[PDB]
Amino acid sequence: YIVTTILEDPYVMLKKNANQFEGNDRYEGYCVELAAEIAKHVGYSYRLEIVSDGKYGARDPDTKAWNGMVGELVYGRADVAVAPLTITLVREEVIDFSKPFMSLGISIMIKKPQKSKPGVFSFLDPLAYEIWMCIVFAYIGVSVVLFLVSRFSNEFGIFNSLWFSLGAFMQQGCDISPRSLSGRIVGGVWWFFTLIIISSYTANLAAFLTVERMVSPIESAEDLAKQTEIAYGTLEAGSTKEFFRRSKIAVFEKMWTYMKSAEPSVFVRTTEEGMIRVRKSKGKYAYLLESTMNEYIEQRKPCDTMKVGGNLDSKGYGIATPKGSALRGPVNLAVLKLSEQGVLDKLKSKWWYDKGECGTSALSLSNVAGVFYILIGGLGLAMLVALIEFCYK
Amino acid sequence: YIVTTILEDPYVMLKKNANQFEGNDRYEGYCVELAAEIAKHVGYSYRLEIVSDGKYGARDPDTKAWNGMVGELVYGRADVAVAPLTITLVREEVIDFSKPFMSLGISIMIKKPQKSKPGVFSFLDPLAYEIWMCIVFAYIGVSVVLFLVSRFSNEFGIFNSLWFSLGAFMQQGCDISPRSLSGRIVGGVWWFFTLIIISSYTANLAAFLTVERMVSPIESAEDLAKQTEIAYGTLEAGSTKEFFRRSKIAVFEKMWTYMKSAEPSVFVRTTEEGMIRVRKSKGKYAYLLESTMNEYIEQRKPCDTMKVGGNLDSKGYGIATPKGSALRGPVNLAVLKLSEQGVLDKLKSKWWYDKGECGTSALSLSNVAGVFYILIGGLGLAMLVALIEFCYK
Amino acid sequence: VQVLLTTIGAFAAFGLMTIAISTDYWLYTRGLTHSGLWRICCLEGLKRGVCVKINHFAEYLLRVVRASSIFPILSAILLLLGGVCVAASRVYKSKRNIILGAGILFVAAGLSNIIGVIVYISANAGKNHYSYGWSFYFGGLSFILAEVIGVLAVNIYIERSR
Amino acid sequence: VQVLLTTIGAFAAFGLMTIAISTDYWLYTRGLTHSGLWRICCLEGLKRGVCVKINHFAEYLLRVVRASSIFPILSAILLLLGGVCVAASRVYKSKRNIILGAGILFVAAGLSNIIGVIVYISANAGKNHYSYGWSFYFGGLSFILAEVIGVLAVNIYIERSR
Amino acid sequence: VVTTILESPYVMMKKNHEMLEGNERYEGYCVDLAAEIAKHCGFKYKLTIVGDGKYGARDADTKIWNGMVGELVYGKADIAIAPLTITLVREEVIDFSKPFMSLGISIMIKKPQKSKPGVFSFLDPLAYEIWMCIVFAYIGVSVVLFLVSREFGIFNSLWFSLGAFMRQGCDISPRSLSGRIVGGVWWFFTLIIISSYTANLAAFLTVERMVSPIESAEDLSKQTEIAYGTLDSGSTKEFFRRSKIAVFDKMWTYMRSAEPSVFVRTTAEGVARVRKSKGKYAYLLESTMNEYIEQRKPCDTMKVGGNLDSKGYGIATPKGSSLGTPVNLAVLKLSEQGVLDKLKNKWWYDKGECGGSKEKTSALSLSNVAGVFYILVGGLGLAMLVALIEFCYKSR
Amino acid sequence: VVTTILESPYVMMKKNHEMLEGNERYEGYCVDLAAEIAKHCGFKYKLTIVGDGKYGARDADTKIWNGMVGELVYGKADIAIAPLTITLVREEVIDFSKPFMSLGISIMIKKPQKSKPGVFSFLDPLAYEIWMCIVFAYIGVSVVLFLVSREFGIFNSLWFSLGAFMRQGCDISPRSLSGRIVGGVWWFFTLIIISSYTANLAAFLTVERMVSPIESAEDLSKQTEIAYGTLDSGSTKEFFRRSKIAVFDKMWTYMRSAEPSVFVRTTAEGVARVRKSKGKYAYLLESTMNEYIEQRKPCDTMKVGGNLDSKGYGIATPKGSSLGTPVNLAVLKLSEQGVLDKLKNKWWYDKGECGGSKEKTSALSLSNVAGVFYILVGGLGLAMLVALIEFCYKSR
Ligand SMILES: CCCCCCCC/C=C\CCCCCCCC(=O)OC[C@H](O)CO
Ligand SMILES: CCCCCCCC/C=C\CCCCCCCC(=O)OC[C@H](O)CO
Ligand SMILES: NS(=O)(=O)c1cccc2c1c([N+](=O)[O-])cc1[nH]c(=O)c(=O)[nH]c12
Ligand SMILES: NS(=O)(=O)c1cccc2c1c([N+](=O)[O-])cc1[nH]c(=O)c(=O)[nH]c12
Ligand SMILES: NS(=O)(=O)c1cccc2c1c([N+](=O)[O-])cc1[nH]c(=O)c(=O)[nH]c12
Ligand SMILES: NS(=O)(=O)c1cccc2c1c([N+](=O)[O-])cc1[nH]c(=O)c(=O)[nH]c12
Repeated sequence: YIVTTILEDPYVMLKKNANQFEGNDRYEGYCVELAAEIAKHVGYSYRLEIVSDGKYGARDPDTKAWNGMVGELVYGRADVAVAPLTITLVREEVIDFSKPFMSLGISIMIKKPQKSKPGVFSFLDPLAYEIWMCIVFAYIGVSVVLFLVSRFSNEFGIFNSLWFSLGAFMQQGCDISPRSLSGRIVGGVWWFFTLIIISSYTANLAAFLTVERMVSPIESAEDLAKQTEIAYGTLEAGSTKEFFRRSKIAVFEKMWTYMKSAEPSVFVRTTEEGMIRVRKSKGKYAYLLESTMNEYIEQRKPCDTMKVGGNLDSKGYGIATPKGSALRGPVNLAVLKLSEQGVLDKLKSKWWYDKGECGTSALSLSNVAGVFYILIGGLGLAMLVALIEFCYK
Repeated sequence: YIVTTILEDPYVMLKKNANQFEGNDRYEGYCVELAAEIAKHVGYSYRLEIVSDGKYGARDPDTKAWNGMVGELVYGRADVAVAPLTITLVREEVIDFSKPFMSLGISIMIKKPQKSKPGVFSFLDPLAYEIWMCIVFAYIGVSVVLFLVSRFSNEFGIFNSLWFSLGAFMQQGCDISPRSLSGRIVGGVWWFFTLIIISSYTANLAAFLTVERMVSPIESAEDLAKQTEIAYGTLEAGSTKEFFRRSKIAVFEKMWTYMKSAEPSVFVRTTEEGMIRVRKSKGKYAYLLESTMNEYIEQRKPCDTMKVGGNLDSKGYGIATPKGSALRGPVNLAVLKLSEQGVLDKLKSKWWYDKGECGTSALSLSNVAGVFYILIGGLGLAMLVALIEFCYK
Repeated sequence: VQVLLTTIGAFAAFGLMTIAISTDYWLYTRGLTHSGLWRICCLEGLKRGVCVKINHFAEYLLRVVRASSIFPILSAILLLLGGVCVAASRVYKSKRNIILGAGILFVAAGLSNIIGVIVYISANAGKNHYSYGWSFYFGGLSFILAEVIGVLAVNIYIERSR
Repeated sequence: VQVLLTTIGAFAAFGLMTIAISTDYWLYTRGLTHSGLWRICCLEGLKRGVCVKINHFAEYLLRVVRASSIFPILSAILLLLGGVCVAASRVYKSKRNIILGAGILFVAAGLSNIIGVIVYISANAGKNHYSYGWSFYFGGLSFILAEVIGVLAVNIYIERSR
Repeated sequence: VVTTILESPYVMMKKNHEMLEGNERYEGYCVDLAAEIAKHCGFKYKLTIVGDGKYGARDADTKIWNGMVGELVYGKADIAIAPLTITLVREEVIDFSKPFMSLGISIMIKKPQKSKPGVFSFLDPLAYEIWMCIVFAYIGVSVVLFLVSREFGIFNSLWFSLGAFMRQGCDISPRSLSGRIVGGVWWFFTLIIISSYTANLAAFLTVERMVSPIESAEDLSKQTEIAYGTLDSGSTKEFFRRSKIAVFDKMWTYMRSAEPSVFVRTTAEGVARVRKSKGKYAYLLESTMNEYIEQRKPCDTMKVGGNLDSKGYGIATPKGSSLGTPVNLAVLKLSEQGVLDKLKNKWWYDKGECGGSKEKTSALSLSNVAGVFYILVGGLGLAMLVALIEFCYKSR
Repeated sequence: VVTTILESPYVMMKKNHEMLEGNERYEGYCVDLAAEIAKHCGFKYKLTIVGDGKYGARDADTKIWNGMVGELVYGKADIAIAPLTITLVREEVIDFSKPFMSLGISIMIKKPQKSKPGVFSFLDPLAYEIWMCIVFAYIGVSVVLFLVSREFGIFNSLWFSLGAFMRQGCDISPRSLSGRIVGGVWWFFTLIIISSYTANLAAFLTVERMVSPIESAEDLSKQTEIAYGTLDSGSTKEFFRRSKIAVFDKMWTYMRSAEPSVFVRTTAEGVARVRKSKGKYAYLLESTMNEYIEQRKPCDTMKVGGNLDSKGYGIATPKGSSLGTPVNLAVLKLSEQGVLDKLKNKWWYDKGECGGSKEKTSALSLSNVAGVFYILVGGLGLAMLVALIEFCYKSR
């Protein structure tokens, strides 16, 4: 017998060093292992052959000339076919389909949220840089004026008046209080300044954390239906866009209503180039495709994608041989023999995951980590000041 | 000429002391004044007469026996009719309708939110009563233990140790610090207690005000469509429920889908008794009706209702006289003469509003008002303590 | 004179604690259920007087501390030994270490009682609200007195020593 | 000795303030626009050197305080009179009320300068972000020096009086 | 022959009009409305545009009608399905159908957007009533402390209650039992006022509410701040002139004696004047067009309040009307089914520029805190002045 | 003759079944599914219930089939439209159609609800890593202060940095320039830690997140805390026994050697065991029924993770199948149109008990603050003990 199959990703691909390979040892993949299992159970030797056209199977509207995998089966160049091919009412008439082995669905593919490592100084975010600058200038000007009016022809020396101004802002009481009227009035305004700046910082940081925790990612297709910022488009032509046109559903009719009228062309010609458009946007564009292809794209190649949400559409792959075949009997039951015992499930685990190249909500240490560097650096200078004034005396 | 009209609310109602009244002086209302204006412009004397059936106008499906206002017009007992009567395809064939004078629509009627006067002590809401009780007990037990271990065979007397414990909780520094080890260890735990209780109170009050300001009332019909807690129902039978059945709209098809299957009977037989069901629920049930009737119900009778949102359906009242009438000419143009100059608009302002019996988001003074009563009461006792110890010495 | 006033307050605080654990009027829950500490008594319904014991059964450890009123009973034992210690100071006078011992027990009685209140409110809590009965405030009033008896005992110990 | 160090710092602070209001390098906004205080100079595009004056026009009152650099110029007038007052103390010695006057003007220069900074940032603010040029930090550095010159002037006045 | 008129939302010429000749040249609401009428009427429709570019008004000099109204009476046009207002003088010359949609005169303003926080913008959390009550109370507690005492004088007592409210620990402590009842009670006040401030300020920066300055037509009758007018000469301009009720009579007093005159030539000029002024001019026109302008790009205006008058559009037919009877009944049936509401929802709302609201908390700028900085440096300069004259007078 | 079987969501007997005799007696998904099949098939349908109340399995002793499967092979039933799983042994005896819906074995658990905060529940805002870092740092600052100085000893220096973190003003102040660099830097640490605590605690009480303890099937393979099993004997029980992959082989090890045996007689008993246990037992069954039970009253369970195996239901027809060909093609067309998805959305989701989320902030109870009260009274009792032995040893 002869096997008619198509080359696409992990199902069928030519083996490494294909120049030094002859026969069935020239190919490797998922469908390769499936062809080996069924040929033993039914009992016939096979010969693997790639399709001539390179298409799945479609008939021209004028002349009924079937081009692809099903076209080679109609007149009968090969015995049976093992390829990822969906079942349709149009396909069921001309070619006889067997029981489904793997179930597929339409799912969502977005750019994987990168591990947002917090800034080592991400605790000075509430107040802008030009405010932090003017607090330092004010602190100097307040102490100098206090120093002047305190001692005039007094405990508030140039060293002591500088120590009083820090203790007031840090909210750590005081050692000595201004005694005169001129010293009291400048002390009262510095107390009024401190109380507002501190209370404004706490209230803004409270608002910053409250907003950040009450955000939800694009989970279900309902979340896509009520969003305009994050765009979503399908292939230019296929079974995906054709389903969307005659979609008599809840809010998927409104989904296609938005898809038709867009500023740029949301519909992408190439599927692989369509995956690049999601990478380029970086959390601005989403791409809808089959679940089986979506899961494999996350594993192989650099990791910047993931599957999200449940399956939307219901479609299944199958094994096809033209109607009036005596090969339907033993093959259809063999497919059920593989599934129930668990041959397909072990094999699907191997080529996707085993042959793959990928894989508490309290305040973290990293958010506060910055203020510990300020604590150590201060004690570093403290030791040096003790080192200098010991050598002097 | 003879006028055929129906009695319903401010359109037509019998005058006060109707026993001592003869002719057109026996009735008073809106349509009474409309009948007076048109009779002068066209030029004929009239005689007002109430309908026999007491219905608006409906034909039986078996025998075409029209019962109500339109039934009296078909065979011709009266010349013309001035009553609040909607226009339909069924009504347009048998009776000739004039140009509309007043436009109506279906609107929403809910229980009026009562002026929520804040509690005079609505600032002790964040913490429950049994917590405020145990802070007082702890305050006593802390001072007594501090008093004991401080002086033992010392500035911390029974009066001074009681003053230290208050100053720590109020966060107002300290006069004298514990000198011994036994006095320090009990002082450290009371400092750790204070810092958590205060910070928990501020954070809970922050959450209480944040939630209270981000709440939206039931404004549009879209808000009704996505709510289950607040129920909404119409009349048992009429033009309102009949419109809902063959409603090919956005989310009003889903609105009737919920209306059909309810736990209790959402559809009320009586309209006036239906208004009582909204009062009894108190912000749990809504009643849909005509906008004209809804606005009048807010004005007359005790005020516990209001109109909210825009009009949904499009319907207009008219003035009807049977087809093949020569009275259509001067009346139809007179209706347009009243509307354009502004006779209807002045008259509608009188009977609804003129003859009616109804009618910054910072922290308020009332929310803090309670803590001022604590301030004055304390100074009241302060004067009495000075009064007692002056008479003693 | 003031030492004789201490004995009266010691027996008073001892009484109010004993009445508290005796009477079954600590809480109300909905018809009307006048429950105390050891026995839940029902009123206004089918059985009007027919009462029965409580069926109680980190979370496991607090349950047994409520089931056995270990703290409030200890408070009374500390308190009645306190009043006994004051009577032991009356006869065989001039020891200079008698009322001191009593003073610690009265302070310890309140510090034992204050736990018993916190444990009871923690156990009760898991819409009609619960209300605290008269016999609960008897336990609250006894804490205040025992604390006042405690500080009085310290003043006498200071006077004799100086 | 230390009084001679005061004169050098007075002229230094006087210089840095004069360079600041002279050079047009206070802000950058987007190609590249090296704007100062009085003249907005453009670079990298069509006109490379062709500059023109600023077209500026409660909210009305702050606009005229920015349009006329009233505070930073006043700071310099206070500062240069300060250094002059120290030179007036050198000749005709033993007055005991000379450097005191200068010390107040240096403190007033900084307290005038600190307003001029706040007004400038308030006027600028109403997506590419603005960056502060080198000639802005010249105004920032001049405030620190004048404050240090001010406190030095007080120490000399205390020394002669005592 | 079907006579129509070129409008913004009703009759629009489609892109590539030279490529598609016939009824494919135009697309809109009024095109589909004609097809619904001819579904129950045996008539052949041809999309013919009126050459004059006018609705219809009899001139004062000639006393002859023009446009779609002129073509009807003189006998050229067969049927007229266009946005045409049904008035008194039109009914005398041509017969009209029943209204298919209702409209009125409404108010439009520029979107409220976000305000710039000037100076003393940090006193927003609390009411102006509370701030003054804290000032009076602080004097009361200070004065009572002195009288209770009789060291604490008038000056020393005021300082204690200032340092108490700022929540800094000094060395001043009332030693009297009476004074410690005053101190502890004044402390509990301080603890609640500070905690209440911080909580209310956090709520402002979590969710921001942009509320409209005007609500109703009676609102801008009292406010009298923002300019309001209509077209130089039109339907809404003639309505304002002849008014019976006092509220619009007071409005026409403003509209007539305006400095300068608030009137524009075109309706397109009126929309442009509102957006450019930025909360300074408010335009008054039909509620139909106003709702379409709000949905169209780039979205910077919205409808406010209810309608003032109640008018409607209909289908016009020449005098006699031999074919005007059946099409009048057909529209009334399609009004009941909900086809008019379905078609209006397609062109107004469905085909629009602006429809998800995502809010992000931004860092605080210096401009909104600027208020407290002026108070600090202002207080510093005052302290130098008092210290100098205290020494100057003591010297003499 | 159309043979079906009595299920929960598929074939339901309508209320007042005595009043309505015929096809009005029943209502559900499987009733409307038969009407969709007979829309393209020339056959007369009569709602006939199988008397056995069994799906179909050949007995070990008799070697004869029963129920709907038994009626098909022996020649009594014509067509079978019912939830029937398509297995190997069924295909040998009767022909099956193409799958109309897909299903698998999934995990269900009781709703997560809200937890009771016990003791030390106030340390939730900050991580356990930060708390211990503050303890170590406070010793470091206290020790450095002593070494910098050389009054300040070891005991006196430790007290200063404790009183500094609690933010109370004492009479202890470092007089050395070196010590004032230590003091001021330790102060800035205190200010940020206190302000960061208050902010994070406010976020917890604004919006509450109830997160599931288990996510996947590999999650409850490692957790090994909550009990999980299936029916005593069924389809899912037979799947667990014969497994190739290690993850379910380790699960069957738990399922077999369970103490006690976690197996129930009926599927209705399994649901009751999950709700009563309250996060102690997890039940495994078909994803179809699981989704229906979640939508039904009073809503206390939900679906978690993906499906383990992939099975499907079909339409069964006797051996030979002379009328089984066209109805197989008809279902495939109705699958494409989206009638199966429309009908499943009507009975599962549309007709349900629980569908608006309105949150209201409640007052804090004593139980959640209880932690700090035990620390207070515990510390008080310890202070009395140290003071007594300090006097007792000094006496001798
Ligand atoms: C009252 C006296 C206390 C005043 C103490 C002032 C605190 C020190 C400020 C910045 C450190 C310099 C940080 C430089 C390191 C670069 C990374 C960084 O932190 O950037 C800053 C930016 O604002 C965020 O990203
Ligand atoms: C540290 C020492 C300071 C402790 C000071 C404790 C504050 C006083 C508490 C309640 C006043 C009594 C109020 C009684 C008036 C009835 C209305 C009311 O306020 O109700 C309370 C309820 O918790 C809300 O509604
Ligand atoms: N490569 S793809 O992006 O995923 C993909 C895109 C578009 C159509 C596909 C298809 C795949 N497939 O999974 O290889 C299989 C398949 N089978 C059919 O029978 C059919 O009609 N269309 C397709
Ligand atoms: N009283 S009501 O609650 O508002 C009311 C309820 C139900 C039907 C009404 C109706 C009123 N109406 O305004 O008096 C007028 C009216 N006119 C018609 O022609 C018709 O068919 N039905 C009605
Ligand atoms: N464009 S407009 O600003 O809204 C407008 C302004 C002024 C008059 C209008 C008018 C419109 N309209 O809606 O196109 C229709 C219309 N129809 C009539 O019959 C008539 O007399 N006057 C008008
Ligand atoms: N009720 S159940 O819990 O889900 C359930 C449990 C166990 C076996 C089932 C079954 C259902 N089912 O969905 O009604 C259908 C079905 N059909 C078959 O053909 C078969 O062999 N076994 C079953």
